[PDB]
Amino acid sequence: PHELESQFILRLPPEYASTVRRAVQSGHVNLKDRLTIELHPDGRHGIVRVDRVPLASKLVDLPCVMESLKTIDKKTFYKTADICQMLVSTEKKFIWNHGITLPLKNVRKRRFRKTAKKDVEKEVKRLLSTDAEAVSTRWEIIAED
Amino acid sequence: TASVTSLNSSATGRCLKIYRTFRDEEGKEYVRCETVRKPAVIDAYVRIRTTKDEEF
Repeated sequence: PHELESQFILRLPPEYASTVRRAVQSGHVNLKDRLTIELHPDGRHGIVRVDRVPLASKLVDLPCVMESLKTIDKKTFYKTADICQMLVSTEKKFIWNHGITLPLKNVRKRRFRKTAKKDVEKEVKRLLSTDAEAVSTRWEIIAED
Repeated sequence: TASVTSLNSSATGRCLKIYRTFRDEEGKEYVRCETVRKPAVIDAYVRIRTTKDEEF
């Protein structure tokens, strides 16, 4: 079978980004030893090791949706993957408010309609399970107390 | 955060409290009263309960 490739964006500190960029544009397999990525079983935490120097990483959710588009003639572009995650290196914390491009900054707060937005279902399921487990259930919409 | 209108705990300004009777190991009959301070989720839960009553 075929499994859709999973592309994400890696953001590095600027000096380490310059060293990684120079090693990528060089093209040797020396970069392979220099750059490693360890993703922790949290799923939202990691180390990126540049030249064997550990950096602390967080996999965050991006507010917009990006799409990688490949081409052979630079006139027709074929969509290859959807990017929604970024492993910035240096829950609410795992959500990124800004977008990658310069015009998209504070997009989630300002350029996003709140009608579309709004975990709730999981809490409802837990409440239903507790009610099923219980013998007698008493409910009242309340006031200030 | 960009200034936005802050909604009250629902139109009624009413929270949801649920009592639950259970039997512990050996012999016991403890009752746990739990209050939902979340306005939306609480409204959805009340709607689900009324819907379930009609499912009879």
